[PDB]
Amino acid sequence: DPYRNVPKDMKTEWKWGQYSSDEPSKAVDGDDSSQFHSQDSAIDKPFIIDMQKAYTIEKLELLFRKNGNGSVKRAEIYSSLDGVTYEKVFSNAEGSDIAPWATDGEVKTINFNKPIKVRYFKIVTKESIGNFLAMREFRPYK
Ligand SMILES: [Ca+2]
Ligand SMILES: [Mg+2]
Repeated sequence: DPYRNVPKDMKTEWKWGQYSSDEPSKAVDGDDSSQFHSQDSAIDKPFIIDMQKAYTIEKLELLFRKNGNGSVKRAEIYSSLDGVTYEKVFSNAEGSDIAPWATDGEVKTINFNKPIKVRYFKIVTKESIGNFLAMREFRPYK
């Protein structure tokens, strides 16, 4: 299956509430239709995914809401082994050389130039429709 190398039983950490039933766990439930949707502005707030174990990750796929509140245009992504010290591994924030994402609901892929040993990912929304984060799926690949 195409997702054989996506870690199972990822856990999430979000401290600022959800909209309706769109809970943080729905960003990593393997269902492209279900989503996390923040209750309020997610700008500069960390959405953390704990893979439970360190893996050498080769790429990320992110899937956001299509054309509505929470569709992400720009974000920074950080990685950590210990959950304290994070290093930036991706940015399409203003000033970077990477274009903002279209709000088209299609998979956004980040292919790492070399695999990175990581346990935790932190996603920091920098620009999004309505300032929310609405993330249908986050998939790191071993
Ligand atoms: Ca989902
Ligand atoms: Mg690997």
